[PDB]
Amino acid sequence: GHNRNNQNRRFQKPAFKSEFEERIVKLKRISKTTKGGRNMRFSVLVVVGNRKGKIGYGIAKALEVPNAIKKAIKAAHNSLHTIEIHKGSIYHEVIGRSGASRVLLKPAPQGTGIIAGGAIRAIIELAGYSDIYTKNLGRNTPINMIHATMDGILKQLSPRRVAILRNKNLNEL
Amino acid sequence: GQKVNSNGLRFGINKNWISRWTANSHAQTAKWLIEDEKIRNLFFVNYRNAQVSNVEIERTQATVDVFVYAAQPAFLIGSENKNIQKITKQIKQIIGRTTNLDLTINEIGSPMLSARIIARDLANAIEARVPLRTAMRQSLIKVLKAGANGIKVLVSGRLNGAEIARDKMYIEGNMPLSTLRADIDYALEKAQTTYGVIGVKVWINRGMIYTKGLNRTPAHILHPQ
Amino acid sequence: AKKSLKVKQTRIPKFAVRAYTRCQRCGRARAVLSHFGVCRLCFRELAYAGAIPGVKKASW
RNA sequence: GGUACACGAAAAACCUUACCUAGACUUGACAUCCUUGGCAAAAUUAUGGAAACAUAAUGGAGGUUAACCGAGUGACAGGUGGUGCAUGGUUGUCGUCAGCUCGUGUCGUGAGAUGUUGGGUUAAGUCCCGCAACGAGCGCAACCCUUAUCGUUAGUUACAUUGUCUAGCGAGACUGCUAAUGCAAAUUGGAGGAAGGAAGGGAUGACGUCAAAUCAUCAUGCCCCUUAUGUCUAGGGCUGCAAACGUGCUACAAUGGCCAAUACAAACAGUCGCCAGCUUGUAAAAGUGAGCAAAUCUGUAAAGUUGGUCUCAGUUCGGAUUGAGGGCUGCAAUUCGUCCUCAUGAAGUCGGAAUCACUAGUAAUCGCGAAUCAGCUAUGUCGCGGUGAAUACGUUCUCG
RNA sequence: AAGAAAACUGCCGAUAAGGUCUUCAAAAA
Ligand SMILES: [Mg+2]
Ligand SMILES: [Mg+2]
Ligand SMILES: [Mg+2]
Ligand SMILES: [Mg+2]
Ligand SMILES: [Mg+2]
Ligand SMILES: [Mg+2]
Ligand SMILES: [Mg+2]
Ligand SMILES: [Mg+2]
Ligand SMILES: [Mg+2]
Ligand SMILES: [Mg+2]
Ligand SMILES: [Mg+2]
Ligand SMILES: [Mg+2]
Ligand SMILES: [Mg+2]
Ligand SMILES: [Mg+2]
Ligand SMILES: [Mg+2]
Ligand SMILES: [Mg+2]
Ligand SMILES: [Mg+2]
Ligand SMILES: [Mg+2]
Ligand SMILES: [Mg+2]
Ligand SMILES: [Mg+2]
Ligand SMILES: [Mg+2]
Ligand SMILES: [Mg+2]
Ligand SMILES: [Mg+2]
Ligand SMILES: [Zn+2]
Repeated sequence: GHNRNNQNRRFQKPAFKSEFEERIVKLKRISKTTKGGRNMRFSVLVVVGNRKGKIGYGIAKALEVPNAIKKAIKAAHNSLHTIEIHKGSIYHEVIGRSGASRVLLKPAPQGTGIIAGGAIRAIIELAGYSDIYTKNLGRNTPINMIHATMDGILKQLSPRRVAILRNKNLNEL
Repeated sequence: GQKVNSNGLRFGINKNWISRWTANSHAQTAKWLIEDEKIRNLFFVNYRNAQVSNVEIERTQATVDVFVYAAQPAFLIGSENKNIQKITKQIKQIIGRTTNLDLTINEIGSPMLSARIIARDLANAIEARVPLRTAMRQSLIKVLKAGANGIKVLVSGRLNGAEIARDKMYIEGNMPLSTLRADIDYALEKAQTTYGVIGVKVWINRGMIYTKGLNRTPAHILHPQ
Repeated sequence: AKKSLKVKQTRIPKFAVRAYTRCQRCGRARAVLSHFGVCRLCFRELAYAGAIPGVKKASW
């Protein structure tokens, strides 16, 4: 045997264990009403991103946090969109619209950092982007902010594809 | 609503009695009945680190026989058979010196699928401040991997020291409780916490026993592979 | 005041009619089964655990 | 409130008892841990005592201290003391109603929806179809017990008018066959059958609601008391009484009252018990005394049948209340046991507004047995058998 | 053969105050 073991107590609290890269962005507490009582279920809004150009979001509901957590985990794993970065930032200024939520994204010089806050900051970090100017011009619901932010980033046009189509020279004037 | 005790509902049909004796008179029917409760309670409360799953008592006009199944009999046995003699003296004092005691510590097979040590292990985790969700989930997963049917654990009480009492259940599989032919083992334990008392209830399903006999054969006692 | 009543019941009285029967596990005085020396609510735990030989549920 | 009110309590004279008045006690009537010995506690006889308790006695089983008997000793023991709105455990209720959810998937920005809703069939979310749903779990059903017919084993303590009866195993009923119509589940009819379409009854009661009930079964967090909210004993109290309600018993009567004879049960229980027979007694009962540790002995069956009488009345109805004399249990029957005998003979002659239970061996009714128990106006509770009905057209109204 | 078939009405008012209950996913040899 001689499993050694001296000093310390038990299993303390080590943990690590992760991949790709994520972070909880909201944990709401939804409930329905039945014939006596209230069925209460936790809802989580997880943002999954590899910090290199792959990012997805997943919202899930379950009777307990661990369950709903891993549900949203797999959920984002499934719906992952592809993101392209230019010098670490966003290429052109864009306004993302989703319902009554409008998110303004603006290119930033290398150094300013992520000037975002809330759902947008999580998305920008999880996407890979560094320097980014943002302002939330609408509502403060995390799900709609994520919807608006992703819509703005997915409608982005590459400096290459435009001229290709446009029959111009790569990026040349 | 209220449910009939699962062990008590299956007595006389598929499960035998833990104590099998016939007394002389209604005065000796009470002494021989209280004494065994003391003996069984003694075994279970103290000498607990052994995982004693069930102790049966067998008495005749004057001869008392004890059959004790445990998962770790080293603590009963002690250092070169010490604690065993010690425990023997307790039992003799309880029943009386005029009789003959015949302890028969038997090692147990398939320790997992016994509702006593599982409930005891669940109860032990709660006194050690272990988080309830983690403790319950870890015990169930080892139990499910051990190769049995569904297990239902109900842990009602002032959960996590709360001031409002709750109750958490966790079913995992087909546990037909209304069925008599099933081999369902039931046990109950009192986790004594600094904030009060916790009631843990464990229902375990160990297959289907079409046998019309009452035990008459080791149940989880059997040692399979 | 239960244990003292239990102890006094165990002790013999000075008159025969002074002797009553209490439950032997707990100390309940009323609803005691002389057939078993066990009160009605201790009989459930013993009957539901198999400690009492032959005590099975009844169907009629 | 339903889901409290013949409930906890399956037995309040003492005891129980948790209450009051008093007389007494303080690591205590009970327990462990520790320094330390065991060369006792009992019980009983004395005196003082309402009894607790004291002073004196036989000084006590045993086993050398095992258990206990102690000393010393402080941590403490103790609480039916509070909080069931801190709880565990157990239970009522919707309700044995047919529901309550989960996994994966899909839709929706979202709470969420889907499955679980449609059409048929059931007691049933029971099943079959349809179906962005596919499956699963708990519940439902069956497996369990018992009753209804038979086969087999056994024949005493049953039977012995010879195959009852008792208890082990098994067979039997499976919409199994047929007719009708439905895709299919399935519905109805018929056949045979002891039993036909959950053959009757019981155990079995999902997630949950009501912060439903219990700290007074027990256990327990916390708070409170610690020469007193703890302990022992005697007496009282839980049994009151201008009143109101609930649940039952007895009646107001000739479908009956009284007297005599007399036939037919099942189940259960019994050695401080069941008590046969005999003797005494107007009777409750006493004495003698077998038999039975029990299919052996004991625990009277009554309604029912026949005969006599009463002749519609406050009575030969109805038994209350009151007085006296007895019997039993128990130290002890006044507060406050019941039984018998004699004496008396309230109300009541079918009960207002409004309400309860019940669908066959059921309601109604007649006895018998058991539990707790020394004894007990238990007319209560849990059981067993005898006799044994009426009605259901229908869901318009009523409750859920 | 083209039928239908028909509502019907009485009355029916109120319910003291403030109040729990979601602890948490960090995730687990
Ligand atoms: Mg409702
Ligand atoms: Mg007590
Ligand atoms: Mg008594
Ligand atoms: Mg109630
Ligand atoms: Mg008293
Ligand atoms: Mg001596
Ligand atoms: Mg000595
Ligand atoms: Mg409550
Ligand atoms: Mg439904
Ligand atoms: Mg649909
Ligand atoms: Mg369907
Ligand atoms: Mg059933
Ligand atoms: Mg309450
Ligand atoms: Mg208390
Ligand atoms: Mg007294
Ligand atoms: Mg009373
Ligand atoms: Mg004879
Ligand atoms: Mg006679
Ligand atoms: Mg009369
Ligand atoms: Mg009197
Ligand atoms: Mg009916
Ligand atoms: Mg009018
Ligand atoms: Mg007003
Ligand atoms: Zn008891």
